[PDB]
Amino acid sequence: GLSDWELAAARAAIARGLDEDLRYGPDVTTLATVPASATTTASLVTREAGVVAGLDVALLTLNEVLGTNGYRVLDRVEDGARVPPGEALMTLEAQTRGLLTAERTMLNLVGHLSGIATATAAWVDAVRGTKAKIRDTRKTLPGLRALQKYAVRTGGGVNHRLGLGDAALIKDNHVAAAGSVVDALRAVRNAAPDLPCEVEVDSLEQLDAVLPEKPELILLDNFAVWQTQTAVQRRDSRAPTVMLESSGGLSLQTAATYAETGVDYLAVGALTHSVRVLDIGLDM
Amino acid sequence: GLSDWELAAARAAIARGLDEDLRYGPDVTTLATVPASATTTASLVTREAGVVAGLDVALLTLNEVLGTNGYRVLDRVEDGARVPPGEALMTLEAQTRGLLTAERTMLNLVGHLSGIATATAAWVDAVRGTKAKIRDTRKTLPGLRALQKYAVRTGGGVNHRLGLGDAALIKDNHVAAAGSVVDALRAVRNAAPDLPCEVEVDSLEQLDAVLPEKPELILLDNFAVWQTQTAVQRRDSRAPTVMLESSGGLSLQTAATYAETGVDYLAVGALTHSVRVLDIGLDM
Ligand SMILES: O=C(O)c1cccnc1C(=O)O
Ligand SMILES: O=C(O)c1cccnc1C(=O)O
Repeated sequence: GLSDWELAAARAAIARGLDEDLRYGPDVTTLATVPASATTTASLVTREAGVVAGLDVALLTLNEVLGTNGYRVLDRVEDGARVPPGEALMTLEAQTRGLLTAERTMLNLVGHLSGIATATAAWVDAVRGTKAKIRDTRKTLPGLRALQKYAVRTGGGVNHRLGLGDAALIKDNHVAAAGSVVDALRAVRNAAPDLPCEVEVDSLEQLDAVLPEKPELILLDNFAVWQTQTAVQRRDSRAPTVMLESSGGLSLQTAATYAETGVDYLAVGALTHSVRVLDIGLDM
Repeated sequence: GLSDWELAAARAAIARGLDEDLRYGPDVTTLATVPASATTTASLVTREAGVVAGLDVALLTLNEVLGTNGYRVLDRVEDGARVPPGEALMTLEAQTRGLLTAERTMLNLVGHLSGIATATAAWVDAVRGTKAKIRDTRKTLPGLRALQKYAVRTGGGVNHRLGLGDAALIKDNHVAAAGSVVDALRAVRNAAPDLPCEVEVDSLEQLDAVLPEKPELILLDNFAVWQTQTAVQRRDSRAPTVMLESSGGLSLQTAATYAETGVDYLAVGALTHSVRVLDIGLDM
């Protein structure tokens, strides 16, 4: 479910969402059309198929708008559930005004997160029968990292680092600064020897240069499938304990091809940047 | 450029972005590889074509990380510029450590906002030769509405309402609550007779019923092209002053056909939910 940190990230997001909606005044239109005493049974229903994620975030939105004792959940599906088109994700009974005010914020969050989990489950199916795991990146939206990371996990992927001090990842700009891949690698080993280290290589030459150093992980940056295969062959013979992760020109159509080379992971930025919403509506 | 509200939204976003990155500890890898005294000229360069938006947000991230006197902008492109693949959006000279730490948050913001401006510009080209304007919706991400709304405007779109009290919009759930389309419309007229009112109809029957009431705008919910043409013909004959807006089963491939019917606007939720990042890198 949501973690302590994820829950707090969630409340903060629902709080910013509601404030964007209410900043210009109250919900004049629902105030004018529905009485305070109104109550309904409404359903979060999908207009399309996908994997559901972020259903608790819906409940948190209601808590914020209606208060915990302001609604009742008659039925609900579990996050991670693969779902067909007119499926009712959650049925609840609540004061109508509260629902109509919470609606857009609530729908926007779960449609976004379900979008993420739906995509990641696609990648996960793509590399099935391979040892490869799908991983995310730090290409997340400011303020939503904890929720986006949660959604990929829900769709079956595995999280990469959550931030900069979380783990080390020597990139092209460090190698440049350090003047060398090995230089950079050594430098970070000396500075934070307790920290996981990933080194990013963009060529087979660099790959040969760092394999002996035995870093935890090497990220193959934009390798062609034939280069990824060579990379795997070199690693298997020289440093069996080093893990390989592809990142770069990955597409869902090519994902199995790369996976088949034997790499350990596929790092997919699109899982978090470039997400397509799962279309969900609130039906009363 | 950015307004006071967009500026504050931007600062709030960059602040959330950086905290996500630094929450676990400092940037160990750049601290270990690049000296405090280091300085470079770096460029924000696109890996693909599109429309640029959010460059100011890049400068704001540096202000936050390097301080105003921590960097120098040698060159920059203007927001709204149509840009080719290897184009340099902005070239600057700054302390290297500051750049590497600001990088991901900076790239994530401008890449997102450029993806939005890029897409809205495609719709705008699509309905070119028509009087139709591309508008957005409230289907925005929590905490990013002001920026996303700014971006569609940059791409050539026009913003719809910013929140719930901004303007009235009678939706299906209000119609259900009010029992009738006409009931609902009347109710809001009585309650906020000064505020802008848009009424959403999902049938020509409903359309016929509200046309006489003369609302400011009528949102045609999921009308087929032929129904949109009829709607425009009836509006032109019965209530010339009523403005029509298509929202629903709109696709970039169908955009011009709908625009040609004569509607005044096309409300596109995809512009802000479902956005694909404009790929941009920081080259040193
Ligand atoms: O920083 C990361 O963890 C990361 C890991 C794999 C691929 N990309 C990234 C990135 O955001 O640049
Ligand atoms: O509420 C709005 O502003 C709105 C306006 C046009 C289309 N959709 C919406 C929506 O978010 O439901």
